[PDB]
Amino acid sequence: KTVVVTTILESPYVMMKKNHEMLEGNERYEGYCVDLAAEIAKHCGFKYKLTIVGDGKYGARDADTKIWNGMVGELVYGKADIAIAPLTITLVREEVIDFSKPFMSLGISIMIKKGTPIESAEDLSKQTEIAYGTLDSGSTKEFFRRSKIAVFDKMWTYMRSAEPSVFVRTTAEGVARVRKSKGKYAYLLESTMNEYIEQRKPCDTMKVGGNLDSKGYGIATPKGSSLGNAVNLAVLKLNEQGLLDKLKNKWWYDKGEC
Ligand SMILES: Cc1onc(O)c1C[C@H](N)C(=O)O
Ligand SMILES: [Zn+2]
Repeated sequence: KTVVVTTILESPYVMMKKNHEMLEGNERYEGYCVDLAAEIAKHCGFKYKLTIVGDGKYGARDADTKIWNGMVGELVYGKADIAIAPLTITLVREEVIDFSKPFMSLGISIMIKKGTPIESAEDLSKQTEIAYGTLDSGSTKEFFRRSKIAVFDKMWTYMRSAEPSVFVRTTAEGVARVRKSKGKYAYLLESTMNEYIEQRKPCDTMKVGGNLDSKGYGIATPKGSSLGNAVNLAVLKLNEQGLLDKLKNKWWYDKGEC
């Protein structure tokens, strides 16, 4: 009956409202994905319940365990009916779950502390004083692990062996590390997140260089779900009406602190 939506606490997609302890259910959250979930549900005609993914991950398959974690896992093992989050459409994920056409276009980018002498991925690969890493259990880490292009392969070789670990559990952890490391740590994350953080106080970070790739976020459902068709049509309809652009402007720039 009520559609269980799995999502992740990642600003500005899903965040706890200031007054959340005094609110119930869906009303406890706010953000781009909260606004989008309400719209997808209206257009598809279903009631839903937002739930935060238990392990706080996007989703990756464990080598040997072979078990999918994160939001992807919630869909794969039937714990959730749909995932509405900044979840990247990738080949390994699409082999186990279905994705709508993209609701947001983005690419991996570099985040630096203002003043850091780095202008590109090539710059990072060619040096060692400035450490750099990515988020764990996601599409960004897999991009570097599977890349056959020289610069990225060199970056992966360094990242996989760096000590202490250059990988972080959450985006907020990556941003804090950039902010606290005096220019000695750069963070590789999706352009969407980079652009968002660039507009938040203390306004000390910035996106440098172009995107390393081009991809998109999709609304995900278990393979063969009855919801897939309507959800994809809803995403296409909402993008064409300008809603997705209005939502990005609202959560990224209208509320910008810089
Ligand atoms: C958001 C975000 O920003 N940088 C990232 O790697 C991610 C996670 C990425 N969207 C995923 O699906 O794994
Ligand atoms: Zn609508």
